[PDB]
Amino acid sequence: SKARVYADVNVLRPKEYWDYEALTVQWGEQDDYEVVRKVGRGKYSEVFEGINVNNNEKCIIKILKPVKKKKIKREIKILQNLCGGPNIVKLLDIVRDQHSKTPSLIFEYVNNTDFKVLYPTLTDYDIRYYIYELLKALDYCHSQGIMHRDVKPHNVMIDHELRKLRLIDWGLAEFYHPGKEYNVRVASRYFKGPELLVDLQDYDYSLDMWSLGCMFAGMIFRKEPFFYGHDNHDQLVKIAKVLGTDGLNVYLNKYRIELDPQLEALVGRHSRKPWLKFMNADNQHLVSPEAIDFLDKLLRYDHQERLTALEAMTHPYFQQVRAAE
Ligand SMILES: O=C1c2c(O)cccc2C(=O)c2c([N+](=O)[O-])ccc(O)c21
Repeated sequence: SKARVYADVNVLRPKEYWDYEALTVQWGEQDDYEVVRKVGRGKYSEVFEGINVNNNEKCIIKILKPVKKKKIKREIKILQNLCGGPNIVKLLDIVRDQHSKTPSLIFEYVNNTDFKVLYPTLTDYDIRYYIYELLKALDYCHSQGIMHRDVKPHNVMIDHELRKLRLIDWGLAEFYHPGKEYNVRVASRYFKGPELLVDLQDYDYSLDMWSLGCMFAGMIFRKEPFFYGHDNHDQLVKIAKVLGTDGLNVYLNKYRIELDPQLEALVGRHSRKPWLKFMNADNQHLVSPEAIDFLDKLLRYDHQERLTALEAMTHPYFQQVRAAE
């Protein structure tokens, strides 16, 4: 399997562009940035609102937790390659603690409101507007030969007051190379695409389109997360319970995938549950036929069937957003 778009981006660009292992970090000055307050955390890092001492400009300080040198060069290279793209967080500097050599990635300041409190207040139009903004970021990174591999609400910072969006945490991102077999242990469980759940290693940019689909479904249906599986095995079951097993079987045979006996047993046999079956008094104001058609074209078992970020942006669902632009 290969991407249906941007497949040769890294094939045509010089080795230095994607050969991140050959990167030699130009460490800046650790004293230039001061922590002001913590604002977040993850299994791989701690994030603080900071201040650039030279210009007293606010910034974001991401202190990385101990991890392999390769992974750190990877995140840095991708950040340097995407800097300046639409809605892509901007890496401003890279410093390290002299004594322990703990790395810190310095970014432009980003204002944010946790999705569990922001999302409930979004209007039908806000949702169209912000998803469109996210799609710009995804079409861009894909056009540059990179898969984010961890699209989820937590990684989409939004400054609702200024209606500004940024795609963050490129710590799991990778460069796409035709035919390469990647690690399937990426993204977050509720947003893992079927390819990751059934061990299809030669996946591509389309992976992010499933994750986006899950996020979108949660937003219009007010059911977060939309696919709530306890572990990887269960994650596929919850998915099968909605899209139906027939579609799953067509998919597995096309890619010659062997489902683990145990897992196959858990999935079972299920009919498809129409999207409208998910509409209720709490989400009726956000569910529209255009929203359903868009979502339907994203959540497909077969990754080659999903809409590309570029295709997604032209769907009539975003008509007024484009018109506004
Ligand atoms: O990784 C990031 C991150 C980044 O890579 C670039 C800019 C901002 C953030 C960020 O803000 C953030 C937060 N958080 O919301 O506090 C929580 C967990 C994270 O892993 C991050």
